[PDB]
Amino acid sequence: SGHMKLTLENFYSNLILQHEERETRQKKLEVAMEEEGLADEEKKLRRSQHARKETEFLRLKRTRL
Amino acid sequence: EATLGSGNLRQAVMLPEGEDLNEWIAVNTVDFFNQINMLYGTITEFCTEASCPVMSAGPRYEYHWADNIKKPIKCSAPKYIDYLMTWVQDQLDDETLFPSKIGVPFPKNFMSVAKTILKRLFRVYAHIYHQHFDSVMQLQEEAHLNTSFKHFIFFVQEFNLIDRRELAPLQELIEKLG
Ligand SMILES: [Zn+2]
Repeated sequence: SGHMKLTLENFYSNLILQHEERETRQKKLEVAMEEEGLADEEKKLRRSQHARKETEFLRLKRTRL
Repeated sequence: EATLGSGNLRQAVMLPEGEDLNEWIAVNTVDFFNQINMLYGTITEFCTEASCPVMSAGPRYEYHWADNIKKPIKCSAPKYIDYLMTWVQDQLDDETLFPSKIGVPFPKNFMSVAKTILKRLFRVYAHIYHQHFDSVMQLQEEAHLNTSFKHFIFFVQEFNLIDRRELAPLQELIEKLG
């Protein structure tokens, strides 16, 4: 089946790229936080805020289906 | 054997930094459900009451359908899988198990629900590999199945979602991935 094949192929190509990107986003975040000179407690808060967005995204990603 | 790419699946299953474990398990589980019923969908013609009067995974394994203290039912592979996939889907649609509303928590027993779903999905792969790999090849979908399965196994290993014992029907295959 052609639908299955294309769909899986796309899924696996995306899966890897998204993973890589997500890692880079995390790093970039850490750098930005040093560059801005956020205090430790501030960094914690910032990480948490960003994490919330990502988990909300995951939910919707499932949910919208 | 063959896979769809040279991507690192071991890393891709890992919980991202700061991510919620329950949410991660939930999204990935929906994905595998979707994959497995697509994959099974492609060979459903070759999986009949005639070919598969029991839900087999080679000669050493015979699964019986159960959810309640209900007595497990011996049934054909097409039936077993029908029952299974309907049951899983129903869980996935249940707001109390898989909450949709933002901010709403997963239930107390969430891990248990996910594990139950995943160990059952595994049985579908096991049946396909043991009984319908000829059809898989014929359809040139070995790379697709193998990648899906590999992904699945890494995921369940990473989060301790299925016991070694439960994986036994495919132990050899799994080891090769090892
Ligand atoms: Zn069959």
